[PDB]
Amino acid sequence: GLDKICLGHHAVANGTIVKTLTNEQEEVTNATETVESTGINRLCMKGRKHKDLGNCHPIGMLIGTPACDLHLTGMWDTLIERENAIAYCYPGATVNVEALRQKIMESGG
Amino acid sequence: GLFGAIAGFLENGWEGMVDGWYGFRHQNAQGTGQAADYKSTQAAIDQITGKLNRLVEKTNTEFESIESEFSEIEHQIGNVINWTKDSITDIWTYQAELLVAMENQHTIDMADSEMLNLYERVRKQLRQNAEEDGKGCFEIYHACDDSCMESIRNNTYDHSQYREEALLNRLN
Amino acid sequence: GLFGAIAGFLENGWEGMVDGWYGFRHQNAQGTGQAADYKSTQAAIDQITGKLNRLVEKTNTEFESIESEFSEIEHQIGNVINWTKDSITDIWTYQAELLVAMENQHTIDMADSEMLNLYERVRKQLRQNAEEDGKGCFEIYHACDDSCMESIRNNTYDHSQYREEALLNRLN
Amino acid sequence: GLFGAIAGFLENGWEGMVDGWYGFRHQNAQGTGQAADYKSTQAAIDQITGKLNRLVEKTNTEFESIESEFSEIEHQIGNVINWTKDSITDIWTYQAELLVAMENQHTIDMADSEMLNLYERVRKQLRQNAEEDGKGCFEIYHACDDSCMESIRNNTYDHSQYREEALLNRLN
Amino acid sequence: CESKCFWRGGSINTRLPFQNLSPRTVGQCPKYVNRRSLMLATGMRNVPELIQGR
Amino acid sequence: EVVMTQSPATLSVSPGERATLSCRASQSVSSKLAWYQQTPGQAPRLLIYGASTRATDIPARFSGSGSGTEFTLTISGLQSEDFAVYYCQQYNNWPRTFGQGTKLEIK
Amino acid sequence: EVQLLESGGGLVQPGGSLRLSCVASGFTFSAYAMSWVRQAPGKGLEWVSSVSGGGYNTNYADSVRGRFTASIDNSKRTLYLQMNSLRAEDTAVYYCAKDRNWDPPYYFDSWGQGTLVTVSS
Amino acid sequence: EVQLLESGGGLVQPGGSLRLSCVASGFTFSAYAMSWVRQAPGKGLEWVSSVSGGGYNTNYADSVRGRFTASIDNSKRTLYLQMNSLRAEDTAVYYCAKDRNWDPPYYFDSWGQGTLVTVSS
Ligand SMILES: *[C@@H]1O[C@H](CO)[C@@H](O[C@@H]2O[C@H](CO)[C@@H](O[C@@H]3O[C@H](CO)[C@@H](O)[C@H](O)[C@@H]3O)[C@H](O)[C@H]2NC(C)=O)[C@H](O)[C@H]1NC(C)=O
Ligand SMILES: *[C@@H]1O[C@H](CO)[C@@H](O[C@@H]2O[C@H](CO)[C@@H](O[C@@H]3O[C@H](CO)[C@@H](O)[C@H](O)[C@@H]3O)[C@H](O)[C@H]2NC(C)=O)[C@H](O)[C@H]1NC(C)=O
Ligand SMILES: *[C@@H]1O[C@H](CO)[C@@H](O[C@@H]2O[C@H](CO)[C@@H](O[C@@H]3O[C@H](CO)[C@@H](O)[C@H](O)[C@@H]3O)[C@H](O)[C@H]2NC(C)=O)[C@H](O)[C@H]1NC(C)=O
Ligand SMILES: *[C@@H]1O[C@H](CO)[C@@H](O)[C@H](O)[C@H]1NC(C)=O
Ligand SMILES: *[C@@H]1O[C@H](CO)[C@@H](O)[C@H](O)[C@H]1NC(C)=O
Ligand SMILES: *[C@@H]1O[C@H](CO)[C@@H](O)[C@H](O)[C@H]1NC(C)=O
Ligand SMILES: *[C@@H]1O[C@H](CO)[C@@H](O)[C@H](O)[C@H]1NC(C)=O
Ligand SMILES: *[C@@H]1O[C@H](CO)[C@@H](O)[C@H](O)[C@H]1NC(C)=O
Ligand SMILES: *[C@@H]1O[C@H](CO)[C@@H](O)[C@H](O)[C@H]1NC(C)=O
Repeated sequence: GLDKICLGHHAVANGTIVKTLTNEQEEVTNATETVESTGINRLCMKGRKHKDLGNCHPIGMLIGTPACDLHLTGMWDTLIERENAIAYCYPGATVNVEALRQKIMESGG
Repeated sequence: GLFGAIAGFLENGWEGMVDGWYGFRHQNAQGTGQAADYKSTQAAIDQITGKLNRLVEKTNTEFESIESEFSEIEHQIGNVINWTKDSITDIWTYQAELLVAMENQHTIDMADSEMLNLYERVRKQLRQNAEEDGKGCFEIYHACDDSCMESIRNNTYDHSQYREEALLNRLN
Repeated sequence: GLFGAIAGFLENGWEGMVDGWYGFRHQNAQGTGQAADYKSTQAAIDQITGKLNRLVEKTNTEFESIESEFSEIEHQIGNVINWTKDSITDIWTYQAELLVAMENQHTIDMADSEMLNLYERVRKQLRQNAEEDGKGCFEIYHACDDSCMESIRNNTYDHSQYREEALLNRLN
Repeated sequence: GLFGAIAGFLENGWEGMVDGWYGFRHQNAQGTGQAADYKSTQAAIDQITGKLNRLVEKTNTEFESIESEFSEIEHQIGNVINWTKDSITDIWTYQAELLVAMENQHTIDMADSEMLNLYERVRKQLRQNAEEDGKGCFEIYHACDDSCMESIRNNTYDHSQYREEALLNRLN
Repeated sequence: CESKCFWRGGSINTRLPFQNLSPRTVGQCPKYVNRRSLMLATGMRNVPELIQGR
Repeated sequence: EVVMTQSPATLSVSPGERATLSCRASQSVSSKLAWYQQTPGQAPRLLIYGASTRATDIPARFSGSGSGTEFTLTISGLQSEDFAVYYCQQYNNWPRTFGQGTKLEIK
Repeated sequence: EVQLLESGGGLVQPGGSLRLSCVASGFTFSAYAMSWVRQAPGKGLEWVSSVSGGGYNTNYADSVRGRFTASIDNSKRTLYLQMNSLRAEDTAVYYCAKDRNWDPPYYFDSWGQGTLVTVSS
Repeated sequence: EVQLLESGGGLVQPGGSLRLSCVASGFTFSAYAMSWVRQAPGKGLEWVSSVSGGGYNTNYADSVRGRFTASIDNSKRTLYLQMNSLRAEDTAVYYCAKDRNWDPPYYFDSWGQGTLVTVSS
């Protein structure tokens, strides 16, 4: 047979489906998903001088409720608050608390 | 048909190749072979593979909480905050979906163009010693076996040494 | 000039045609005619016409009112909702206008490319039996009238039958 | 060697030229020269330069202040307003970059295509009187010197007057 | 362990542009996109072969 | 012509413990090596190609590394049916010689 | 999904030879190479032959060069091996396998069930 | 950075000749044209010669047509001027300059340090 030479690109037996402007489903050699959908079930806390309040409500650290007795003063760059923290041993509430609460959770010590 | 086909693109893509994206294969009395083009493949892989990083631009704006998870909020300001979050979330979802679908169009279009340019560069080299075969394939009208074949892949193909022979058979 | 012209694209588009976008026009002693390439037309119409639906993405969200049309409110919070609404409205207006503007660019650019690919295929089919005419047409150097004409449009054109005749007249 | 070079694109761009973007230069026994294709240059410069204005769309909106610079603001609503401003700012910053990056790709790709179309035109004009040179240049096979050279740039090149001469030397 | 953005159920330490874990985050978390998955191509169009026996 | 040795010719490990194997080459192969698994009275099975890449349907407890002339393959946790004969093969030069082979048994 | 099947084992004596056959389906038969492999009783594996580039190229191990001839028929998707001049040293199980490359075989990927070949006085 | 450095100044009697030279660096030598310019003591500048199109074209002023001859050598990035039949009027400073265009020189863009030429009895 007469000599021959020519060209082409690679192909694979089973491809993946991707979107595009001109077609809802298109066949390509391979692709990668851009959306992360799994995460560590831990609070990854190396380097930071983290403080964990445990049962202490952040509002209670300015007034000294018994659950917060062990740490009033301190310095940090990350403050952790937990579920159903006990704020008031004596029942009560504060006016415009949502403003004060955010201020504490933004201050560095 | 007893043996397998040899045709290239415009008909279908190569199935059994793992070395590199763009390549070509020959055929003659001595046998058959395959080979990949590295300078073109390296240029293509470098420009396409890095697209993932360019999407995540390091505008290092830092956000802070505005919604209390252990919430005791009002009902008006809560609704105002709720409305904007969904609107921006829809903007991001609509913006992101079109951006990715829009960029996929360029990758498919761009890669198809680089393939054609390589095909163009070979026709110029063969000049008048080869006739197009209409299946993304070329018909060489002079006898190369192994090393004259290697030259075409290597840009050292001096057509002037074979023109007197190749042109005597295209038109008898 | 006594009769009308017969030139194709690269000069102007066909004025009289209603069947399909990409067509044909032959000419010889027997007469003149017209035709449409259905397989290519259907591929083009399907990819372009469905674009309208792809813009209205059904990421449904149940938006609810945040302003009373029989109105009251305040002057601070009222001015906060107003600011964001215009900003998002300008974002959508700016985003919408540019999105349609640049999608139109692809449609025009893509269609012009599909037309050229069809033009490339024919000159591959004719191999050495036709010269380019510089006005989007081809000059055929061997005698077809009606069925040899129909074959070129149907991919069943085996050029090997006519090569020995057409070549003898290109170069005398 | 002794003198410079004459090669065109596919190798490198012209280093010395101030008249126009797209042009060509010739060579023959008489001397050497330069020129510029004004009709194509004006089309290219007009379509590319005006892109700057098209970004600043006059969908005018009379925005007004919502933050007091001599501030005594509350703390809750202050955080609410702060959050949205950054989110929209990142949207605009993220949107602005990708828009400019996307448009730069079209300009580079579009301009490269316009150059090739002009290159395609000349090959059709020369028909069978010229052979490609693989470096973006053509080899003329007939003694066509100074007004000839002007005609090729002028679309008045009637190849039929030179076919009998050029064809006798391509294949001896 | 090190991280730079957190949410209710843990951490989203990753190096991808978009995330679909929660719409509420603090720190430098990625943008939230309301879709299950969004594939990004890193190849070219596929055209498998056909069998010829005629 | 490459000739390879697998050391030890035989090994024994208790269930649930880590297992490690190695295969040596006479001249450089540069990642052009593969591994196989096969039980008696059956047909083989391909495990690793590229010296670092798992083939289709290869659980996560299989891994290895190696370059130049020496390679390592550790089975992180030997289950009740991981015991079988293993082989190392090179596809760098003709002939693509197999070698001594190796049998893994319960200790 | 992927399936390879073989047949042709049987007894033989010096001078005579078998003609093994192995059938393929589920994949494009013209887009991959094919190879034979054997295993002596309780001993190590050995390469015997392979086919490349659709059937225009072949190679053999140095132990059976000239004796064994391979071929391919891509219309029926069948693999052949015409043995000759047996010496009873080759008594072993045979396999047909599919690799993942076109011109060089590279590494074999999938295998079938095989068949038994034996010689006796 | 761009540097043009000349040499070759001297003294000559009628009928003699010098061969001035000018060396270029920092730019592609074939990308631009070159020109000679002279200035007589305390008088106006005068155009002398220029080379265009990589060396295939040349031009001269009417005051020296047929006497002087320019050239170029791309293998050394050197500019030449083979003068002949000098007279007292030639006494002046000389320069080599780089312009911005290829076929016609348009306007010069950079200059060197120059050199002195003189005539005597
Ligand atoms: C299939 O598409 C994916 C996505 O591009 C490719 O997989 C990627 O392959 C690279 C190289 O082996 C893996 O390592 C890292 O990749 C990038 C390359 O820019 C770079 O960060 C590092 O230098 C490193 O090499 C990468 O993790 C891997 N990604 C995934 C999601 O598997 C793959 O190569 C594509 N297939 C082909 C045949 O191109
Ligand atoms: C100019 O554009 C209009 C509007 O698209 C064309 O009318 C529309 O034509 C389409 C097909 O061309 C009709 O069917 C629809 O097409 C697409 C195919 O992807 C799809 O959305 C639907 O399944 C449907 O079949 C459509 O009904 C028709 N009219 C409309 C939308 O009101 C018109 O034909 C175009 N004119 C020319 C000369 O092309
Ligand atoms: C490099 O880019 C600059 C900036 O665009 C060019 O200068 C600009 O040149 C344009 C014409 O080319 C001047 O007029 C403008 O042109 C377009 C026509 O469509 C349009 O935007 C305006 O109506 C206007 O007439 C423009 O004033 C001028 N701007 C500046 C700041 O100089 C420059 O010529 C370019 N140089 C190159 C390509 O060498
Ligand atoms: C706002 O959205 C949150 C989260 O989905 C929901 O719990 C709440 O009922 C919505 N309406 C408010 C807070 O007024
Ligand atoms: C390819 O061309 C280059 C040109 O420098 C030459 O050195 C080389 O030997 C040629 N052959 C191969 C196989 O690269
Ligand atoms: C908000 O804008 C509306 C019109 O969009 C206007 O009627 C209303 O008075 C504005 N609210 C203010 C200025 O507080
Ligand atoms: C066009 O080609 C097909 C090929 O299957 C053939 O069946 C058909 O008859 C042809 N049509 C004409 C009009 O020749
Ligand atoms: C809002 O941000 C500004 C700076 O952009 C800051 O001065 C101000 O205190 C912030 N308001 C808050 C945190 O309530
Ligand atoms: C170029 O073509 C035009 C067409 O009108 C003609 O008038 C002109 O003489 C031609 N040549 C030049 C140098 O203008």
